[PDB]
Amino acid sequence: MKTIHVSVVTPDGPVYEDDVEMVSVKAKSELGILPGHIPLVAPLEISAARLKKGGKIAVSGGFLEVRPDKVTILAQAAERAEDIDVLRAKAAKERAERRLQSQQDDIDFKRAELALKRAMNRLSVAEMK
Amino acid sequence: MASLRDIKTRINATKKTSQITKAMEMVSTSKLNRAEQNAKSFVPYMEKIQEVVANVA
Amino acid sequence: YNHYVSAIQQEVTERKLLPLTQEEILDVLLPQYAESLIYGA
Repeated sequence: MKTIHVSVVTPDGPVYEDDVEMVSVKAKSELGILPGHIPLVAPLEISAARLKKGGKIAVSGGFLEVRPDKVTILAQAAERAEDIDVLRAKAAKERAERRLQSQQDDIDFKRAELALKRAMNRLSVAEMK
Repeated sequence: MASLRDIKTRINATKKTSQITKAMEMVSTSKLNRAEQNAKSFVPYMEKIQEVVANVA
Repeated sequence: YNHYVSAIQQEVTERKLLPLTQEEILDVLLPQYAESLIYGA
């Protein structure tokens, strides 16, 4: 059982990385990647990558870096997710507005731009002095 | 010339201003050393793009 | 935008992008190479 290190990185950082026996991803058109596969670059699909170690990753967009000793899965969005894809959307959901809910970001600065203009209200200098 | 209790109003005003200021400096210093965290976390993806974008002859 | 060198010292830049740096899938790298740059920016 020779192994091929497999990595999955996103714009938010590594997701899944460990040595397995094979990676099977669905390229646009299946492709089994086995240790010793030649250098090949191919665009993924919105599908899941099955990493088979004992036996049995959700990816949205991105390529495949196939190196004889390693497999890199670039993904715009990837979440260890079930068979179903209509989850990575679920995560793309519960994260969406829960990032908009970050008004606090805005609102503290308001309260700050507030204080800064209330200590300046007393015209912290009246004709100097 | 001028006041006294009008000179206190200015001090304290300035003080509470420095407070609010230095607050945010530290606060925005806390948001530099989280820029790496999402800067790092993007280091790999970039590497493994130009490595792909090696460019066919 | 503005770049970053060592804590607070910085400078404004124009790095450019949308020019000069299956098989032949550019339809997938063109996009994922802009999404990538606009982000890093």
